[PDB]
Amino acid sequence: RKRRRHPSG
Amino acid sequence: PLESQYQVGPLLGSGGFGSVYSGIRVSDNLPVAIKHVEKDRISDWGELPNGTRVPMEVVLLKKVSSGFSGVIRLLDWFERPDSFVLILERPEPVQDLFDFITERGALQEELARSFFWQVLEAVRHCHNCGVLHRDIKDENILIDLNRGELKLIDFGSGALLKDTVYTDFDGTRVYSPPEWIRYHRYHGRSAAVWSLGILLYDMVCGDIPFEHDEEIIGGQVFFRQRVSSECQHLIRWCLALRPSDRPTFEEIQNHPWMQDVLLPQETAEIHLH
Ligand SMILES: Cc1c(C#N)sc(-c2nc[nH]n2)c1C
Repeated sequence: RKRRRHPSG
Repeated sequence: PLESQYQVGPLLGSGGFGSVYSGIRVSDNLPVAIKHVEKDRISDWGELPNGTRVPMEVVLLKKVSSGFSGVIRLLDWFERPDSFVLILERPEPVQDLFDFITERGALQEELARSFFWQVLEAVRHCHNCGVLHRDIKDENILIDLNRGELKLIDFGSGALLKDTVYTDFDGTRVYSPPEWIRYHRYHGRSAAVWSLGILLYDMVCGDIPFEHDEEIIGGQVFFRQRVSSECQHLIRWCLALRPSDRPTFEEIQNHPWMQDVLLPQETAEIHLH
C-alpha cells in the first residue's frame, strides 16, 4: 500500500 | 556577520518550510542547520519583544528555544533584503520520523511508547511557552539516533496559543481534526490532541489512518496491524469526534498504555544502535 508525505497548506 | 560566521554545506531539503542547508558555526564547529525563507512567501508576521517585525516562525521559535527541550532550538537569525535566515541546531546523526517509519514499518509498542512520550513532553513544553505548533506529524520530528531523543521542527504553521477559537489553518490536512474539516473552527489543545492520535496510529500501524475528508469526519478507526487493546483505546480516545471528548495531555500521560516508558538512552541502545 502506498505511503506518502503530505505537504502543508 | 553572517556569511563569515557559518560555513554552508549541502542542501538538506526544501518545500513549504523553505530551503534548509547543513552548516557549521565557524566560532566552534557546532553543527547547525541554515534555513532560508523568502519574505514574499511569509503570510504570518509578528513582532519580537524589541518591536522588530519578524516572521511569526521566528517569534514562536524564540519563545520555545530557551533551556533544554525536545524542540530544535533557534540559535540566531538574520534579515536579508528578500529573506530571513534562521540558524538552528543540527543533531547528528539524524533521521526524520517519516523516513524511519517508512524503512522499519510499524514500530514495536515499546518503541512507539518512548517516541510518543517524548513528543508529548515536547508539545507540553511548547504550550507552556505560549506556542501552538499546529503541524505535528512524523515529517516534523527528527530522531537523534545516538541519543534516542526526538526533536520537533518547522513552526512555520504555528501560532500563539489562545483559549478562543481558531478559524485559520495552514498545517497538514490529513492530521487536521474533523471540526476543521466540517466547520473551519477548532480550539488549539483539542486539535493538537487529534493530531497526536493520528501520529500514534502512524507509529503503531506504519501509516496514518485517514487520507480523505470523509474518513476524517467519519471517525471510524480500522487497525491494519496488531495493536494492544490499551493502545487502541488511547488512539480512539485521542480521535474522538467531539473535541470535548478527547483527553487532555495529563490524561494521555496517565493512560495505562503510557506507563513505564523507556529512557532516551535505553531507547537508543535497544532500538536504534
Ligand atoms: C535541524 C534540521 C534538520 C537536520 N538535520 S532538517 C530541518 C528542517 N526544518 C524544516 N524542514 N527540515 C532542520 C531544522
